[PDB]
Amino acid sequence: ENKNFVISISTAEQRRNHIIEQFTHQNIPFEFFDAFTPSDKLTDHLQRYLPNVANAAQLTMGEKGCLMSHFMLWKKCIDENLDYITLFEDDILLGENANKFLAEGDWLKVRFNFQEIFVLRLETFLMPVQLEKQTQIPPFQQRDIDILTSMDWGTAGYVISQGAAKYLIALFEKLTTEEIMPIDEIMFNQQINATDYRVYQLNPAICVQELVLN
Amino acid sequence: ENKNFVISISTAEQRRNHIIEQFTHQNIPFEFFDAFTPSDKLTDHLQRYLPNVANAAQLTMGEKGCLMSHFMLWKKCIDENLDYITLFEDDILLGENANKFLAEGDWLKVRFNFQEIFVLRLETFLMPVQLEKQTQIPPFQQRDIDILTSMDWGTAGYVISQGAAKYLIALFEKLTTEEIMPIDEIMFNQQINATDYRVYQLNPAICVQELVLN
Ligand SMILES: O=c1ccn([C@@H]2O[C@H](COP(=O)(O)OP(=O)(O)O[C@H]3O[C@H](CO)[C@H](O)[C@H](O)[C@H]3O)[C@@H](O)[C@H]2O)c(=O)[nH]1
Ligand SMILES: O=c1ccn([C@@H]2O[C@H](COP(=O)(O)OP(=O)(O)O[C@H]3O[C@H](CO)[C@H](O)[C@H](O)[C@H]3O)[C@@H](O)[C@H]2O)c(=O)[nH]1
Ligand SMILES: [Mg+2]
Ligand SMILES: [Mg+2]
Repeated sequence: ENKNFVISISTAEQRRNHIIEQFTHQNIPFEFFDAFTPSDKLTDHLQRYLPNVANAAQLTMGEKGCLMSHFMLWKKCIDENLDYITLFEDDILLGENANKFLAEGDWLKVRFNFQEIFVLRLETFLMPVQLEKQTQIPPFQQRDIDILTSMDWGTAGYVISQGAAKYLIALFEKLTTEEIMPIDEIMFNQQINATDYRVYQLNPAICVQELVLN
Repeated sequence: ENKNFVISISTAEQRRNHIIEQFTHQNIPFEFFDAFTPSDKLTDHLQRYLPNVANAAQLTMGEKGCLMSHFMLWKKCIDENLDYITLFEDDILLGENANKFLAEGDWLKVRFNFQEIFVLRLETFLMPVQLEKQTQIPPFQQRDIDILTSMDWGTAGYVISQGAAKYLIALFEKLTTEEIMPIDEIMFNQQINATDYRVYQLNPAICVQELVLN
């Protein structure tokens, strides 16, 4: 049964087409998961499932939609008692031999105990940064002077174990409004020194966000 | 009028020799700044200048020393009324024509007024997150499964304006004990556009940390 889910706004035609292209090109099955967007449904879900996050001003409603989308997929993994689920965001580009990693789960099943608490990142692992070209301050000795900003780290491609899905659901439900942070910080950065929770990284990575590739 | 300071533990003979080699090779003047290490001197400086950081258990005393070292150099920029100061950490490797940037300052003077609030990063901006090898779970299709151990950003090579030295001193003094993080993490989080503080990036970069080179 299919374990690959791609989080995507139902109306995002171009992204969905780019996702269909790449997955079918390598014969990798997947299903779209309709992303939560600023809407009655998202407001309602925040209220019932994560009231703490509803009251948090530090995240935009779009960031809250993305968070809700990952959260409800973790909940699907638990409710359906899946060993793991593999989640993507809809701007990913698949690397060369991605079919070997994503089309079948045997390689995971022989490696991991899925009751253990872990996430395996599939995407690139550079520190999350973006450059903005600017024209007003001229280059020197053939080097540009760009404007550097930080952004949130990627949650665009990962395998999550049933163990970690339970752990992250419990954690998100327990966080106070004040403790709410971007999904990547809670999932990755804030767990780096946790007892049971491991973050693994496929190295080299097998997928990359389109923006990150630039 | 020397602008270049290299943060280095006084006893780190090999790093200092590698720094002398590269800087003298390109005729770039510089001074070592004796890095603060776990010691009475560091404890004293933390107490006088950053009591908030003294009380932070989330950081090792070495991380506190590194932070104090950058902080006191920012303070020297202001106290000595330098236009800017250029800071390095002692594992840096200089690229080809670094002398054009580091031995002369007119290029900076014609681009900026030094009471503008900016940092210009000189080191690489593509920086992998820190991964740790593990042996208990075998690789698949020539990809390793590594463990995420930290997300550190480089503070090994940058120009800071007197404007930004004042801004960063004020910011560091204002952080609560709870908000204290390693210097690179704080500075990483300051790279945003909703500020008067700008971070520029030299592209391509002119230096790299030797460990990063892999
Ligand atoms: O209202 C929305 C808007 C977007 N998304 C979804 O969010 C995902 C990522 O979209 P983008 O690539 O446009 O956004 P980013 O890659 O910039 O988001 C990145 O940074 C975010 C914070 O700004 C998150 O923390 C996240 O880890 C990370 O992938 C997509 O699947 C998209 O469908 C929603 O679920 N709801
Ligand atoms: O007690 C100490 C130890 C080190 N340093 C200074 O810290 C700088 C960086 O030292 P290393 O490269 O040995 O430390 P890391 O290998 O940890 O360096 C990188 O990794 C760190 C992650 O913990 C930080 O992000 C740091 O800024 C980053 O450049 C050097 O100038 C060193 O002199 C001190 O001031 N005091
Ligand atoms: Mg993205
Ligand atoms: Mg270093």
